[PDB]
Amino acid sequence: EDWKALAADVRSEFQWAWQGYVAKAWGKDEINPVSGTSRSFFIEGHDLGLSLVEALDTLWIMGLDAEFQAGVDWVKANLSFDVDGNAQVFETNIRLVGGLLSAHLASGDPVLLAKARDLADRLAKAFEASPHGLPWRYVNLRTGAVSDPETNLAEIGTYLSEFGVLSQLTGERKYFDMAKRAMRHTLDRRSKIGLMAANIHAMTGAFTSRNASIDVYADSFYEYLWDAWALFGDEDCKRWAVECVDAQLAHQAKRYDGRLWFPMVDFETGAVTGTAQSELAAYYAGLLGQVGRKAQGDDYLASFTYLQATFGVIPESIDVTTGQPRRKHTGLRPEYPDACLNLWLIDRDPRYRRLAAIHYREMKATSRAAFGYTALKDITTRPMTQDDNCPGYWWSEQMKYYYLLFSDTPRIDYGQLQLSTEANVLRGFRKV
Ligand SMILES: O=C1NC[C@H](CO)[C@@H](O)[C@@H]1O
Ligand SMILES: O=C1NC[C@H](CO)[C@@H](O)[C@@H]1O
Ligand SMILES: [Ca+2]
Ligand SMILES: [Ca+2]
Ligand code: NA
Repeated sequence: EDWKALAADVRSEFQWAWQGYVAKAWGKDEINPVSGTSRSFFIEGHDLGLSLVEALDTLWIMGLDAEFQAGVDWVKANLSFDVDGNAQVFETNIRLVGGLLSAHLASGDPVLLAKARDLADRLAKAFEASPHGLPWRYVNLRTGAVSDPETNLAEIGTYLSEFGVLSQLTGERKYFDMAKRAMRHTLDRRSKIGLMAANIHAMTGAFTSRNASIDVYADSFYEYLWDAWALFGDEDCKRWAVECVDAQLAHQAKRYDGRLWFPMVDFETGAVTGTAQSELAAYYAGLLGQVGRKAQGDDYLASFTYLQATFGVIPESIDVTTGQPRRKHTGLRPEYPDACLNLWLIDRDPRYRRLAAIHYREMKATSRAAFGYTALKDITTRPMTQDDNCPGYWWSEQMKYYYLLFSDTPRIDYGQLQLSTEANVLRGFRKV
């Protein structure tokens, strides 16, 4: 395989998709690339240029400089967060705060930092509304009013990378501290077997379920422990990352039909409490490698490789007891090449490139639409039927992962590269 040629194809396809966004959805949150229309993501009828923001670091890394600058210039002229509407704190941080930060780090443009910080200050109100510092799920961007305290580990614990970078750049430790305090809350309440339930109440500070998970509602909490060690040298986070993964390997790792899975378990007793695994769990194969459990990470990756070989597109959810789909639609999901990149950064094994190339080519074969790339309706029909949405994360995640895996671009210091859970580059840009 000529990896450089494949990288050039990824770049060409990304530029083509960008052109569709400009033509049909300029300044809007998401393109619906089958109909050639747009939709809002955070606040209905008050778009915040989501996909444009998500795309920026990807554009820069690919050397799509005119496109990058057009997006940055749109942000500088147009993007405001003084909006009387409710935004989901978690999504707003990982997509918009993180997307502005990566664009700031690539370009050096102070305005992008000013806007990231303005947004983080609006989100901070959600943390301040809890006596525990656990953020409420929604906040009014203008007024600070909060709603829905019945939250989860991912939505209380996927801030430290973006907030910590804000603290580094601004000099104000308050961001780092607020994010770390929320994670410490649940870690301090681990069971005797070292697990946390995934569901937590922001006001009582108590768990609201008994289910420990590595999967949706928890996932990126575990990443951000490791990532805070990597980015900030935080010794507590290093310890916690390893402890949490050790507990998961002891109590959640189970084999079904010869394949490794991590079903949900009772956080105190370790009894299996669910049989589903989502596609989104594939991130964990990469995290396992990062924390020094690479053999287990490769074993887990292999479970998803099997799903890809069997089903073409990895099912959005599977039953681990049968290895078959629980849902037929998809979200055009990036977690398989996420894992491939993260494991490849350890040893540079070309196997990961081969696996990611399958994934990219399958994306082209299934999700291509008139004006971009779309999520799927039914992976079981041939052809697979399509829905009509390009999720914002596509612009930050899988095209970037493919390009990083194939390009060996001089724009990134691969030894220093750090990616958020939304693939925002938070370290490793090499000035041109
Ligand atoms: O981002 C995704 N959907 C939202 C979940 C948190 O509620 C999160 O865990 C998942 O990765
Ligand atoms: O961590 C998150 N999970 C869900 C999305 C990707 O599927 C994206 O928002 C991010 O990766
Ligand atoms: Ca992620
Ligand atoms: Ca990660
Ligand atoms: Na991005």
